Amino acid sequence: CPEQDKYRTITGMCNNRRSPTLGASNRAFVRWLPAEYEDGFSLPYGWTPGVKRNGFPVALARAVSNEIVRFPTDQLTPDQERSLMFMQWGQLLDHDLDFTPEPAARASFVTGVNCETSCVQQPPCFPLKIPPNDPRIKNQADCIPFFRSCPACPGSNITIRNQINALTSFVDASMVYGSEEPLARNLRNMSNQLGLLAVNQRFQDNGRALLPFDNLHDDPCLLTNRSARIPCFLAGDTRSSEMPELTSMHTLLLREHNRLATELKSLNPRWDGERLYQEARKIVGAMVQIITYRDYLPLVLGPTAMRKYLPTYRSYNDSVDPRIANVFTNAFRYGHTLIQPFMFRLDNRYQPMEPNPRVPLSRVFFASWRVVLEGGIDPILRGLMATPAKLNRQNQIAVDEIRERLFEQVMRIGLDLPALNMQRSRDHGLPGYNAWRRFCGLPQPETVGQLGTVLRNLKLARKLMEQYGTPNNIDIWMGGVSEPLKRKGRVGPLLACIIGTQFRKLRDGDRFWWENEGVFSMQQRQALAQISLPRIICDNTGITTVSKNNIFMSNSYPRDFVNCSTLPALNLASWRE
Amino acid sequence: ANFLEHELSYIDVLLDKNADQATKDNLRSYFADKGLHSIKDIINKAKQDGFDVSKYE
Ligand SMILES: [Ca+2]
Repeated sequence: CPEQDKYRTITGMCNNRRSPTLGASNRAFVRWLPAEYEDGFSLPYGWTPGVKRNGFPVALARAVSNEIVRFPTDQLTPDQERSLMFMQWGQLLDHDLDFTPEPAARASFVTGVNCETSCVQQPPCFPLKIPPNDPRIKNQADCIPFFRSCPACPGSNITIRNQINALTSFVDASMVYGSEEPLARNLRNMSNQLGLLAVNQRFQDNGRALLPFDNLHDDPCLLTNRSARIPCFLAGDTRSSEMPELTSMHTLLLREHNRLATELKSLNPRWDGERLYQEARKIVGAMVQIITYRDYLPLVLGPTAMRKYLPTYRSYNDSVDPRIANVFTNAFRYGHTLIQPFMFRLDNRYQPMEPNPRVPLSRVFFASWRVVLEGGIDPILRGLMATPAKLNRQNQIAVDEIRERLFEQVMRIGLDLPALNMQRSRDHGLPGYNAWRRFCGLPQPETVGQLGTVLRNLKLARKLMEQYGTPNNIDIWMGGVSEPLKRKGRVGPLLACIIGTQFRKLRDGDRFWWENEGVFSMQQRQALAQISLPRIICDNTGITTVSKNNIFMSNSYPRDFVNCSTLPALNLASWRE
Repeated sequence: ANFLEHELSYIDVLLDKNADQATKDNLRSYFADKGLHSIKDIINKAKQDGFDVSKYE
């Protein structure tokens, strides 16, 4: 692996020359704190009945969800200063960074149970048990299905279990391009020398490209509309079909790639396919870094944490670990608090669009067919710009479309995503709330009253102590989102630390960071500074009026919108050699 | 593992008499790296993985 490369590898190998696997795909997560398992090696807390964590029973994740996360959904508080696009960018970004493989249901044959149908707790299943008097699951012998995330060293319980990141930790648009060489080439247009990505061959979106179809053996998308038979989409990341809002952002960048490669071919006609692809991929990668660090993250962290954890960039530092920490996989799920119970779709004029302008999310999961057959991505993208995000509040944590009805259409029961989050941090052996507080330099409350003070909400503190017994046992997602939001951000101090720490490392430890010397020329970097998400939307959709910067704050039409005319296009002249 | 629907267009290109032989050869190298060596290996995989291949002899 060389020492004068100019483009990233697909897998992330050789970003850190001294240690070329750092940040590469299909490796274990770095641990920022040692794992915490029931048996010190692999069993998740909750696994063995009557086995307490730090002197207290383990709370059923679903009970914690029921008593703490549940709220009347029609009482949801719109967020006056964020758009839904602020939620959707966090989901899409997270799919640049981390994906944790779990085993297939068909590995159940002969051996363990099908975790999808049985409630039997044996490997690889860790089903969520149902509390008494559950509002929805009235049979206590039922369960919410759960597959344990795959072990990173399969074997003999001598080493502490850890989990695998199937993606490049780098902010490199792997969601678009693949973190593996065969996928990455499957995503490519290999029938010519234009450097494009493959596109669908049976359908287009008002003359514009759609993602190609993937071929899965148990395709969930086909089940959301039996007659339409629209399968899931093929992308850099396996989840691009989970929500048409997410599909829409994947499709946006797919077109931006091909539009870029088209310009770059007009500019430099002698460049071959490989070179066109790599150069567009390079630009698309910096766009994701720029949107992420310039526009999105300041509005997650708020100014104070933005300055503490993400100071002004100096240059590349090959001594920082760019890997994704295990805890971040769970902490970056703060965004489930921003999620609205409906997919909103709007027309030409940002007015409700028929057929269905307000579709419950539980009829939208894996509904690939709504992109192809119900108007393409323009109405979805307008909805994301001109609808408020949900506001996280301490008694309106998450909506029931994801807490009672997750993937209802493609599973034997609706799942509970918050409960899944807490079961997943247990699966991953993550330490509790106070241990992450300590790691972050933050007071650790021990009493209900002291928890009261940290949360500035005695009533939430009592509910948390009722479920968990001690703040030490609070699951990281639950305690993280229970904290009051920092000023002009959407997380408390704990998650601000974890999240901001992770992204500093991803920037400072990325040899191909767009501002580092040598990656781009001085002129290319002054061109890239112009780019914005609204402009990307202008270049690749039928949408002529878009959100004004900052798109993640803008959220009311027509107040916060402008014509596309207003916006400088990206100037690729600096690429003309 | 599975054959992808958009790879069916690649088959149309291998079977296009007037298609640049340099282009057919890049497509054959792509399919070779996937374990599909003859035209019939390519078709048969496409078919095995759920696609209609009537139209190809
Ligand atoms: Ca990545």
